[PDB]
Amino acid sequence: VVANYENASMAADYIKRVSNVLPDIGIICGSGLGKLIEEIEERKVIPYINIPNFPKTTVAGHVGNLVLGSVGGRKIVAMQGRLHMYEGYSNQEIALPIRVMKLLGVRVLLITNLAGGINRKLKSGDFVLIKGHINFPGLGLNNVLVGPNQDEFGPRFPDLSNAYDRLLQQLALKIAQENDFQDLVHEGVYAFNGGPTYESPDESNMLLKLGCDVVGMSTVPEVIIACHCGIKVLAVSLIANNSILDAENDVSINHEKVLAVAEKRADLLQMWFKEIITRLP
Amino acid sequence: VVANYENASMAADYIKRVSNVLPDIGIICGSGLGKLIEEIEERKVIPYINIPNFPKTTVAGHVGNLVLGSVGGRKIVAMQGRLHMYEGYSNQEIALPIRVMKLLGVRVLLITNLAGGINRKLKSGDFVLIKGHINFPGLGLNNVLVGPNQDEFGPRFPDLSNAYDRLLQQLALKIAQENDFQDLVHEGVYAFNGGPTYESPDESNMLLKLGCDVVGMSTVPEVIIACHCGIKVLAVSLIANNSILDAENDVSINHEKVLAVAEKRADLLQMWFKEIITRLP
Amino acid sequence: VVANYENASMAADYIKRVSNVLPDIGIICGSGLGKLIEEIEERKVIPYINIPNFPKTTVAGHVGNLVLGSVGGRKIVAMQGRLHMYEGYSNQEIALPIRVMKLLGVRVLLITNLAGGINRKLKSGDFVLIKGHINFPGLGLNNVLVGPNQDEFGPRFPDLSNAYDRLLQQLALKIAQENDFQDLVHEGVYAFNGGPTYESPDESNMLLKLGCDVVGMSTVPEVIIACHCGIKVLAVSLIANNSILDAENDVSINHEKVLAVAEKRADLLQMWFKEIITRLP
Ligand SMILES: Nc1ncc(O)cn1
Ligand SMILES: Nc1ncc(O)cn1
Ligand SMILES: Nc1ncc(O)cn1
Repeated sequence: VVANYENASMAADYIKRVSNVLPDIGIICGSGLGKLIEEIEERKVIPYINIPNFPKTTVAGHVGNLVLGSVGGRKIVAMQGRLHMYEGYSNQEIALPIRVMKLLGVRVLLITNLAGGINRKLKSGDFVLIKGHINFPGLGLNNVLVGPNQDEFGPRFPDLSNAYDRLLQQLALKIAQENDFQDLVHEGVYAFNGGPTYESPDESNMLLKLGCDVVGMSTVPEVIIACHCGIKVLAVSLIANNSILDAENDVSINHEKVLAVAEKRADLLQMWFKEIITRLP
Repeated sequence: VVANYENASMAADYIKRVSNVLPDIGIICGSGLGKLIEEIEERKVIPYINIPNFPKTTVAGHVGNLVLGSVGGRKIVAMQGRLHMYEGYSNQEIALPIRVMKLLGVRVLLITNLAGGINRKLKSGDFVLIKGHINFPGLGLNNVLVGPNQDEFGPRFPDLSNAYDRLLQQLALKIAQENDFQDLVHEGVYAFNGGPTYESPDESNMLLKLGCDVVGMSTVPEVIIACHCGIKVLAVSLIANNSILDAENDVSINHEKVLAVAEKRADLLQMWFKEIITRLP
Repeated sequence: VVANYENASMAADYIKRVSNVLPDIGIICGSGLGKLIEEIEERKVIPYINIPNFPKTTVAGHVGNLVLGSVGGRKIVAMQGRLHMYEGYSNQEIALPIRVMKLLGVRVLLITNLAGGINRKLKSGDFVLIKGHINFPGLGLNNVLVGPNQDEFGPRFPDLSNAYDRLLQQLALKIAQENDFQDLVHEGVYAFNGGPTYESPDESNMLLKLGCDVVGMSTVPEVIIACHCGIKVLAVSLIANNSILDAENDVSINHEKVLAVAEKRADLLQMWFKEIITRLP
């Protein structure tokens, strides 16, 4: 199923009939960082499997719902169970949910993820406001927009120079200062590693040479689809480890360690993004 | 349809029966740089859709013709409407037209493209004679030759050390001097970005670190297929902008700007390559 | 055919019924480096085409056998005719033979390959004990584990920090010293170039900047599948040329030159790995 105008409209039609919510904000939460989705008011949960033309996710398994409702008086839509390209999903499957958000009226997309630290000033538990990216799949002919262009949504050759909105990064830093945890907030460049293997020690050393501050396996595909169709983005990474230090000390990383850091910061991140939603222009 | 010996011979058979032209020179022109194709004498236009085994291009749309005729007394064949891998074409679809050129007797392939400037000595409107490349898709398992080797055309493991003929670069520079625009002519290394997104600001900073002089979304796949089957190549890039300066100044690039630069240089480039064809050994 | 638990068990069942050998060591030999497979005692040769669920290799052609028997008193299994991803094989086809080795009881995998030299201290004919890698396909969304995870074999997000066993590198160096050819033995980082084109001169210059010591077109996919399911690996590269020197001198490389170096070192490498097998803990 192609992520074209007709197929996305069919999905959005079903969603409208069921929810009666017209959102202008969208949110995609990282693994272990989805608690805010349980605080949505007057909410409506829609499993992907019931939405026309939505991708099939049974092979991967686990939760997959679209959740609509109110937060801080604002109308939002959330992806509960996000799609990763290391699972084998195609460009079309990743893009369609984002283009459905567009047809529903979304103008701002907030994203969180877990990532490894490359910059030496980064430690486990820090936050990184993403200001740019290095898209290794894109350079290597696996860009999320490879294929026919869907002209109704955006141009053939999009410019990514302003994909990470400056004002939204400023508003997020301001809230960190009002609550006195700005010491945890950095900015940096995000490198996209297709995955699913964690970056090797020598791959981490390479990324340091190339000016990368963090590395992860998500986010960039959704950012490009949102920028293509004119949606503003804020993306924040939670640092689970510093891969450069681990390589120098012969220390390992694993998913169990990643999720422990997520649990330690989940509540502060929930509080942080709830206020962001409330304060959005 | 595979780009094998049998399928390419079928296409070349049709072309011979229709044109009566046996060319030894081939040309692939960049976007907005195809005016010379309208100056071909005693010409014959063949739309791709009528040639057996030629790839289907209706989804992408726009012009797609093979044009044969005479220029400067030399017999040539031109691709009017070239195939880009960011459209979703397979390795086999990109390769077959080049291997048809081979069976028709082509020994020299001239190529032009539009690209972004990485080297700080490059400005909008300059020309770059390509002397080598960095093939990011090739490193990442999307090389144009991934698949079974077609032994009739070339070896399993080709050497690209002489893919960009030295003498042809010299002849092109000589003509620039005779007409006194050598101040516009550089040489440099071409980085292949799969696309279709323009290189991001931080991707441009990375390419500077790696020794790249220009970046574009084409050319390298055709060069590799031509080098595989023993065809000499000259490739020239037209610089539409300097991506490093744009990143430092927070300036954008877009297709509308690219085509404006193409229009400003199209006539000088036509004059330039017409003489090259006439002067080829 | 997916490289899942059920399909791999079917293949291993056939192999058990035919050989009566239960190996705990596996070996994959590089091109021109397979002579040791002719020295296997009480051996049993099984062509891939007869083993259920094994990948089809007729298009590529050439030898493809699984060989079981005894070496130095140890029980081994060998892949005679290895699969390269530049031929067009899928992730599933590359992985299944390795996961069959696992179900047969393999705990150690020994691998040899031919590669180009990037580090300036490397010359034609040297050996390189691989201690890490840079996986360009993996960064670019062509990792061998892209797809659904086969939970019975390993985790979703494996850590590659210890994929190249330290003790095995030490044992291999020790044997080189006992026979007084340690002057040929280096250690270094292996860059994975998808291929099948040899690295271009400017790609070699890039890899030097990035800290790569050697470059080749194999090994990394098998290493990742073995590390995923808990198999220890030793990997050794034979250097056929120094790509940096060749680029500075405008010298070419080709397969004929590669195989000549392989012939010159094949007997010493056979002797070397026979003792390694005998001395494994
Ligand atoms: N901690 C971590 N490291 C790498 C990565 O891709 C995700 N998370
Ligand atoms: N001006 C420009 N920049 C990048 C590119 O790939 C093409 N053209
Ligand atoms: N000699 C050589 N060089 C490169 C390569 O990929 C294999 N062998």
